[PDB]
Amino acid sequence: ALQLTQSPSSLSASVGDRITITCRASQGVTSALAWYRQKPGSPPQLLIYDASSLESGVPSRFSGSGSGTEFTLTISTLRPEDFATYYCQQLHFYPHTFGGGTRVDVRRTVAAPSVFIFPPSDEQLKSGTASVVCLLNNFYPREAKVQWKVDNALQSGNSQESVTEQDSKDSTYSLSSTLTLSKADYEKHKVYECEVTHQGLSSPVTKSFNR
Amino acid sequence: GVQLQQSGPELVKPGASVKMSCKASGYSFTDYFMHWVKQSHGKSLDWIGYINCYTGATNYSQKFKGKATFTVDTSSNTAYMQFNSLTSEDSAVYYCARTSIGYGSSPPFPYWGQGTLVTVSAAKTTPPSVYPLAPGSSMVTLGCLVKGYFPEPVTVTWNSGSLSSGVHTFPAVLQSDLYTLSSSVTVPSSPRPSETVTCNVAHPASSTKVDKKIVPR
Amino acid sequence: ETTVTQSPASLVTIRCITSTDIDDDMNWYQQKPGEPPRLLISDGNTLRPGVPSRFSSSGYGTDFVFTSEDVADYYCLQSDNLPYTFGGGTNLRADAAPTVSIFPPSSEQLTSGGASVVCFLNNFYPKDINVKWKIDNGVLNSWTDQDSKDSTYSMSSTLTLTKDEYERHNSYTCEATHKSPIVKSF
Amino acid sequence: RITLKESGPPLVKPTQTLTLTCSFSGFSLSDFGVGVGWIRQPPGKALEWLAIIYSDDDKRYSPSLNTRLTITKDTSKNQVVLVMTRVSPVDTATYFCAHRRGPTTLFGVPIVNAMDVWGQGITVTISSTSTKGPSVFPLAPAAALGCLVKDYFPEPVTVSWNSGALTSGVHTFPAVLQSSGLYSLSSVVTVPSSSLTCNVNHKPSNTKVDKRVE
Repeated sequence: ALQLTQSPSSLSASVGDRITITCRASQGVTSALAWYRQKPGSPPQLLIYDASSLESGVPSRFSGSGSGTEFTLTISTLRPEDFATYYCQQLHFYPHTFGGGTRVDVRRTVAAPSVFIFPPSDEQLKSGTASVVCLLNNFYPREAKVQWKVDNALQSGNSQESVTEQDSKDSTYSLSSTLTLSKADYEKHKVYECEVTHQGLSSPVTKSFNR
Repeated sequence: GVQLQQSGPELVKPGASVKMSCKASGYSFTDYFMHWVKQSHGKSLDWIGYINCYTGATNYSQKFKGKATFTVDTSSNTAYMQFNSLTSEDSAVYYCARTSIGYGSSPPFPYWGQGTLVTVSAAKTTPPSVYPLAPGSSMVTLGCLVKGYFPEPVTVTWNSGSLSSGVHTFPAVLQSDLYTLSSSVTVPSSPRPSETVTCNVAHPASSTKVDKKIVPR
Repeated sequence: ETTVTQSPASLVTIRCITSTDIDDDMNWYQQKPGEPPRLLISDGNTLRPGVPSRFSSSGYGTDFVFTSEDVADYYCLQSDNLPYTFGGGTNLRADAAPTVSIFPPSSEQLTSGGASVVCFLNNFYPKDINVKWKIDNGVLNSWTDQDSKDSTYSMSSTLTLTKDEYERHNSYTCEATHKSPIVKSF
Repeated sequence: RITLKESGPPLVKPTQTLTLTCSFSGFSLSDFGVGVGWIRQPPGKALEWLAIIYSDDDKRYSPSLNTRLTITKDTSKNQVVLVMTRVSPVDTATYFCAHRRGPTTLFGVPIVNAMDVWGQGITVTISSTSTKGPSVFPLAPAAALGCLVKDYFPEPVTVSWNSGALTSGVHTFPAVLQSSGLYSLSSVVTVPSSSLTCNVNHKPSNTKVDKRVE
């Protein structure tokens, strides 16, 4: 099937800046392309249709060019509200495939995360299940990973994590990981660690505790 | 390569019921819809309805309703069609066509099946009488006369498919509930009588399959 | 309904007007003898990939158009609403003389009390041809579809007589009158 | 001004069938070349085109759901119904139904490349799991601490601190779907080490809990 690969997928920018988004299609699409700007909670919004034509009531900082197998969405001066995700849709063939999306956040100086390890509280163990949550607070970029270790035993597949929305002021991020293990398995081992790897860290930091 | 394999020929008496299949291959069976088209001897093209192939949901034409009943089998990627209360107007060629992706249950029909012939009548199935046609004492034409058989169809080849050029197999004709067909074959006047020439006629209806060597008179 | 009407029904440009208005939902199928139809065009003139450019499906609304290996019946198909309806369709060189051949009854047939005299008139053109069974009703004629190679026609006449009926006559002929009648007997 | 609104069951169990309706005003399917399509969007995922129907009753479905989706229109009631059969947990997401402009006509002849008007989007969760309140465990130790709203269903779940008095430093992350088929989120708060209660509330299960963290 046809594919619409947007490039880049994620980028850093500043207010009143200049950015460019590309949409490459594996097959010709004449000028049947559109761009949407979506921001959490609210549905996507049409910016440019017919590849070049600018939608009604839409700002001017939004420009659209390209034709054939590659188009580009250009933002002259990046306003605040413009910080969100953008998609591109082709309507030449069916299905009217959408793009993968492009994340446009706020560019800010590197910021190493603050790791906080939380052991499984009792009361919970009184139900057979133990939860070990780790917290990375206010860091940048959004790119960062957590690695759990139980007595130097790299865990894998038994840990879920979530990330917050860039703070309207801090313009930073925070990740919440959770190592779920059966009380039984928990009891046995003793050294629980949470090694976090992030750009803003000359070396990986590790927070640990003992049962 | 996509391929719709339709069951062989059938023959039922008016009021009798017949069920035919349509096996698919080379594609995802449950992603499309299968329709069933009818084509009278005259060469028309009626719509009977369609089937979901996945959920089994179905839709017919107010004309064939009650008479046609679509069925599907996911485990064998096979589509079925049940015909009841058959009259002489049902005697036609029934097809099964698959839809295109994205269109849903509506056409076009990118692929069709072999096509199943159906003959409805009280006439008794009779095997054919194959007679050799040798010239009556650079090119020599020979042939075979397949007379008195019922019902259609009949497969006639020469030298087991070897001879394919200069071969003319004519449409069968009715002689009051009984067909008669002929086939000729032009070959240079040397591989005969020198070399052997035979016609292979088969009547599935009666499981008859006879070969006839065309010898000089 | 949506009565679809094809025109002509024999004779390139084909026509198909429908009882009801619709999108360009009108497919086109080519059907050669002995096989199922072939998809040529879909809704809104979209040539099925792998089909000659010589095909096009102009038209919209109710009046649609369609413009030696193209000898077959072409059918229109409305993809609008149920019931999906087709049309009456429509089947699609230098004159050639028929190569007549006369064949006496077979020993096997005569033994069954029957006796048929065949007469093959192959590769001729046009199809318009007259056969005359002259001895010294009871005949059958069958015409083959136009050859998809040399575009010629062919037919076989089968005179059926009784064993005795055949034995009381020693001269059978089948003259072929086609665009002096070609005579052939035994 | 054109308006669109998705309506239908907010929850559905696997295998069952989902029926979403698109109520709209500001145009009619009687309008030429006008269509109404559907776009799905899984949690934290990209947009996926589902289907689209036009005034002329034309319909096109995503090759993936070509046999599970059925789009119908009610020109009169100004609605566009979409039916998805055999739903599974992979179908839980927000469904938007947008409107597509029509081709410029000339006496009724076309002489469109986008979905100008969208809907509000309706959130649907495909799961067999039953409603149940969440358990609240403390995340005891600047300094950090918080609560772990455990094993609950279904979303959402509001979480505040000290009856609202707290905000600065609070981070209530979005829930995650566990293997159990239940949810679990953590709400943290970073405060002065020298400075050393989460107001959790689960509407459906009427489970309201104000636990303390020591």
